[PDB]
Amino acid sequence: MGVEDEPLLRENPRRFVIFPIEYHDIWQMYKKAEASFWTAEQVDLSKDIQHWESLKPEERYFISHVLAFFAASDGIVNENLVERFSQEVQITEARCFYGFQIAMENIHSEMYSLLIDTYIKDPKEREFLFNAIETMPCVKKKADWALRWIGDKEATYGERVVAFAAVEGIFFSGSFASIFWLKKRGLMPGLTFSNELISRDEGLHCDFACLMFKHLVHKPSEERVREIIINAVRIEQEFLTEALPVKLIGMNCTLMKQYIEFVADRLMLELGFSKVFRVENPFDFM
Amino acid sequence: MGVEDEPLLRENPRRFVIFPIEYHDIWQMYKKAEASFWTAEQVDLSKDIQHWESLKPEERYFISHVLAFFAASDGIVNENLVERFSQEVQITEARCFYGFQIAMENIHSEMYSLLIDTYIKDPKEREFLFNAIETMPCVKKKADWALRWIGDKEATYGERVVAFAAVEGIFFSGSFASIFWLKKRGLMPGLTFSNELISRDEGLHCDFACLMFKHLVHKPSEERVREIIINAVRIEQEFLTEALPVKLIGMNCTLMKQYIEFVADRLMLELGFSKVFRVENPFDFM
Ligand SMILES: [Fe+3]
Ligand SMILES: [Fe+3]
Ligand SMILES: [Mg+2]
Ligand SMILES: [Mg+2]
Repeated sequence: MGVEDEPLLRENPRRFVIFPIEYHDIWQMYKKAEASFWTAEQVDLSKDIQHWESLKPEERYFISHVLAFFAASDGIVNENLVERFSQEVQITEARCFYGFQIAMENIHSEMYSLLIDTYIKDPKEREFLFNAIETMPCVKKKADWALRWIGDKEATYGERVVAFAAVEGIFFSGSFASIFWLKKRGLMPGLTFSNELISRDEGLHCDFACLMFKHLVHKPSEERVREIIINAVRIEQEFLTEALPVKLIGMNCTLMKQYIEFVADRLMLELGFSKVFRVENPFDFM
Repeated sequence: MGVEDEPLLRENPRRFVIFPIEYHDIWQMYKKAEASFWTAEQVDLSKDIQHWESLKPEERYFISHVLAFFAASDGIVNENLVERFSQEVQITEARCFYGFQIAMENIHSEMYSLLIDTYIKDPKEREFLFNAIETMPCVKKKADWALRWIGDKEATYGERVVAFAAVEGIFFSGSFASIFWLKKRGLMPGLTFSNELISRDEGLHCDFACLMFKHLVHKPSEERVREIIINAVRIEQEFLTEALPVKLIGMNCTLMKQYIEFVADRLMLELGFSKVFRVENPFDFM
């Protein structure tokens, strides 16, 4: 207590023995992840350049910045997995999932950097984008938020898994929606296809967070989860309307705000709680 | 002094930023690991049972004990990567390699456990084999040796990388050769095919170890490495001639002893050192 009372977190002397499977729900999530393995090299980028050059300058600006934000945020997610989640969780089934998630984050990061390298030849612009955590004010709020949760020496796994579900599910939702908006406009097949793989993968990662949360005996209160989630929505809404505005690609900022709230509601429910915002999904393409 | 002198181990604020790649040799090994991804589901075991039943009882004893040894050892390798190597190495390229190695070790353990479950239906025998670390004296020597290197608070990364190259390269070499002997004999295509995949991967994991060792500034002495490698050799030789004799599957115990020495020599050369034993490879099928 609290930890020796937690089956996910307590001493498992069989942690590195794989069989037999005890947690079938957790294990099938791992098999799902494993069965959808893909590499950056599988994405065909050979038709993207022509589409990229035809875009308006501010569209290229928005897209390059979303790419830089994704590439940077993956490393933070990865950091948390490597230093915290994969270490503290003791059941084999989740250890397998988290090990495969780490591998997939590296692939996601590579994919985003390949996209950057393909669209942007200027080495100074590349470096600017690769070092977005330092060079880009817009990503700072999100990046710092996620990083606080890694160094938080007091917050429970229950709270931290919620926080990273908000990272992978809320902090990414506006940017995913943006790339899907571009698909509606028939632009950049490489970008839009890779976007389908990564958002699927990220959805699975949030699904897994909720599954872990469910197996906790001592969950944080609804009030506590509410304040993490709302806080995250606010940061995301600001990111998308002020810091890096979605009108740069022709999107309605007001509907985007509503969508972030739809997303957070779906996550709240998946976590076994009640909706916070009670709004519908404005986007038919999501 | 002590470690801010080591490019592989010193502070890297770009640790979780993927691009640009700067250690191209290290990165190419990761791309090689990634390109050879496979899963247990790809290996067809349906044509092995008839061969399995045709064997002498001491052959089934041998194989199931080899399988149990491999499953147990994988989790120790895995533990080391999760708790030590993937944490302490700071270059992005190696962290990507090690992260992918962890995922592959989990696929290795699953493969071995699936082989056990497929060949052995008796629930009590399965549990005896899965708990090989506690239940099987033949594996104790190897398990404790490897485990000591994880617990060793004072040995350098340079020593430990060698120690785990000995684990994946020497402790596994006799068993891999055993399965290749079964291939020569035309027995159990599922086992022998999975064995091709896994020994290849383990070979790569050893190559990677030598690559990291090479990139160290403060290497251990040739004398000190000889000591680790010679020790590993004798443990493996005892394993295969006394604890679980390869005679049980028709192999010559003296030629096997020689094979281990040849493997160790190859590793010593790969580490930038001199041969120790100067013996030829007795096995034409290796
Ligand atoms: Fe993710
Ligand atoms: Fe290995
Ligand atoms: Mg277990
Ligand atoms: Mg880096």
